[PDB]
Amino acid sequence: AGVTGIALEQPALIALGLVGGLYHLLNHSLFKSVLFLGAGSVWFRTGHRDIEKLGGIGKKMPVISIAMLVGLMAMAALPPLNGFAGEWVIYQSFFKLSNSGAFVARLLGPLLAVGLAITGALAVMCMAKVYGVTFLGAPRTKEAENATCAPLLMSVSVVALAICCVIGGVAAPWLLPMLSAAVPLPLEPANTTVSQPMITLLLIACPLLPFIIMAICKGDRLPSRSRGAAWVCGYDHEKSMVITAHGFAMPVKQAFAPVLKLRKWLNPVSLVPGWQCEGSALLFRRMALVELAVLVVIIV
Amino acid sequence: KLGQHYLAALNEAFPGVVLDHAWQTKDQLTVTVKVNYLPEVVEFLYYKQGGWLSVLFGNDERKLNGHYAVYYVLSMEKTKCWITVRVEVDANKPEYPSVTPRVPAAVWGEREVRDMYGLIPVGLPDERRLVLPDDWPDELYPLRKDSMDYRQRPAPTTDAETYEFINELGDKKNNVVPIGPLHVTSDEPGHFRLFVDGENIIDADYRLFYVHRGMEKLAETRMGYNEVTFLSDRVCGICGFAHSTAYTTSVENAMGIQVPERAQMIRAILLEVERLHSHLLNLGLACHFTGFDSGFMQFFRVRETSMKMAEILTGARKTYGLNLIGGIRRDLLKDDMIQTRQLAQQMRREVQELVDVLLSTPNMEQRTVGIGRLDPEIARDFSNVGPMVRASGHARDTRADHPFVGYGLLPMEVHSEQGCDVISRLKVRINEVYTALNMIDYGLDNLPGGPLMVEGFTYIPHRFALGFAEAPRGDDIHWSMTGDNQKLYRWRCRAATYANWPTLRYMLRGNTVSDAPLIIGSLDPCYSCTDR
Ligand code: FCO
Ligand code: NI
Repeated sequence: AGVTGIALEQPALIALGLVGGLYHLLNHSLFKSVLFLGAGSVWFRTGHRDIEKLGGIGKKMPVISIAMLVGLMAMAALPPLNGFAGEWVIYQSFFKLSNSGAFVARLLGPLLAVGLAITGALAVMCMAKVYGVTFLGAPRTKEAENATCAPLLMSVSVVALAICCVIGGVAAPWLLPMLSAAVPLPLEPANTTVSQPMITLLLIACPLLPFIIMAICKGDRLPSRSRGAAWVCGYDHEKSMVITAHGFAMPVKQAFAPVLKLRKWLNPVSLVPGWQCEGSALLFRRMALVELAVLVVIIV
Repeated sequence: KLGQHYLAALNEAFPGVVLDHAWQTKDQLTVTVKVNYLPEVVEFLYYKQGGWLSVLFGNDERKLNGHYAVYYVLSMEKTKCWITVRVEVDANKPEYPSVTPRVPAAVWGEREVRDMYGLIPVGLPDERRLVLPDDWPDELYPLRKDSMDYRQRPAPTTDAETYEFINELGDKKNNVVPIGPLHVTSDEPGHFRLFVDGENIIDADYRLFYVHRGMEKLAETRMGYNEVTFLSDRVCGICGFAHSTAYTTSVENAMGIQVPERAQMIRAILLEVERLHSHLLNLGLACHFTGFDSGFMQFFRVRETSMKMAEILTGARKTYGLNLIGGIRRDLLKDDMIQTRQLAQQMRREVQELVDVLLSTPNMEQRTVGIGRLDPEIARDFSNVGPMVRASGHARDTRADHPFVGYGLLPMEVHSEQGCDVISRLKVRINEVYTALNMIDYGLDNLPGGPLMVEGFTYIPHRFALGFAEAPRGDDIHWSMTGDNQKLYRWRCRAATYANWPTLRYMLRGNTVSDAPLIIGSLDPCYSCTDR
């Protein structure tokens, strides 16, 4: 969007595209570090990387579970976190594209918005699946409940990264003009601002009202109990009956089948002659030692 | 005498195997064959002679002849008669050769005899427990006459279910979708395991007999002859008159009992009136999964006026009590009979308009075709009998082959379709509503008259026969042996859907999750009739 703006000589398009792109770059690096380090902590305490055989981690390590909840809600672009602001500026740049005078830009304007809505909804689904089959429900391996809490500095690093993610989320209106010092010109959303602090205040204070109402409308309410198993229509519950990532991602395989079959088609792996060699994997790492040793020394 | 030709064919195919043969009635025949030569005889009469394996069951005759008795009832339908194949299983080593590797319809009767009597069919592949619950102690065989008292209750071994479900086409990655035993709109306990990959059903196993009361043992211990007619009515609320007529005709065929003329065909009137009640309930449930609900409540309305003639011909709702061994209890009078005639006609008025729903044909063309297809090849092997086998192409009907309550004086029409879909089985039941309404139109205007009851007769001991009725879901075959003037030695009942159940694996295969309750209800199961 920024390159199209500098092609069309539209400074608002350049400003919106560049800061949206670079803000989303910084925010993505933050919450991706959150996600990778937390998944590594889960592997560190358990030993498994397959989410089919990784359930019930939210009760074993709750600090890590909260940190991955923040990271998943930050990556799937949800307000007021840091993955939503950059997508908002990118959508503003898309709307500036949709009003510029060009047939190649007006045709491409709303289509990018439609497909970015596709991508956001698919990301929301993917992180719903990831949090559901990993940090929620009963564990599906004996190796899972044996996992104790995360270490000290691992938890410190992941919580500090999540704190930075939340800070970059709510303080977007104070950090976006800081990035306006690099791409240097006025930011011109189309007559609209979004304000992450009021969404932040309106997402902690609004759920207090049903809490107050249930605190008022309760009479002889017994304390809430979490004792039994899930209701599976009279028969007892088994490990083969829970729905996991295999069964949760079936209608996307149902509706988006042509793209997933296009994955198999455009795969020119058999056309390379020396790809199936015995020692091709070791040969590549053998010349890798040669190449790094000869290119470092010529710089020094 | 009916059945001479089949006996001659069995004698020429097997020279010295028929140890004894006798006739129960003119159309009823039994043969005693050798134990080690049993599977060849029943397979011959099944495949070569075109016989259908109706019911097979054990017996406890250790104080009559010192041997167990396993019967094999076959229905000759190529004139048409009943052939029962009887074997004498040894007492201290109960083992007889199995039929399931040869006839697939012998898969649950030979699983029931493993549980009720403890007899061991050698070579049976499906050895899992069928009727007894999972907490039942092993060697207590209930239907053995000396294993336990009817009133004894063993301690449950386990609280959790220990049943094993097989996955023929799936693997260890497939998920399961329960549909029982406590499911809404099922209204009756029965577990199902849809081994699904997405919404598609790869395989389907099920656990049944959650409603196994154990009334086979109670009918021979605490209960007499006229009182089992109350037991047959309280099996299920919709086949009540089917079980009672099937049991009554088993005891009247066991003796002579020349029943009076109108007491036969009034049972034929009430047998068809009940299938107005049961088919229009299934057609209402057919619209509650196809989609429309204003097609269901309206089938509930035409079901109510079917319940209105059942209110006036008897005076009861659901479980009744109108048949005795000699004849019928309560008797119909003139205006009731003139009246039922045009309320039969106005239903044919109403039924025609409501059937204009499939003429509408939107969810009745995409949801109900290609869904739950029952192979006529498979239906012939497993001997299904209801609208399942009539949709699949076989004109199997008891009222045409074996007229039992004077159906020969009534206009009989057998309707068989060619497609095997859900919509094909609805078309069987739609044409059966008009057919039953023709009998009510032609039955109640030409009653022969005479008496109603024949009582005072003495029950000859150790006399048995087969009783049969055309239930709305197929036939129920009742085999009862008289014990004395008061009690029964043995009463065996097979439900209409008992033969129908072992083919649900081959319907639910290849279909979806969403229409799976429609496939189950397409054949209109009566769990309480089959669970006994
Ligand atoms: N129809 C019916 Fe009831 C069952 N199954 C009987 O017979
Ligand atoms: Ni029934």
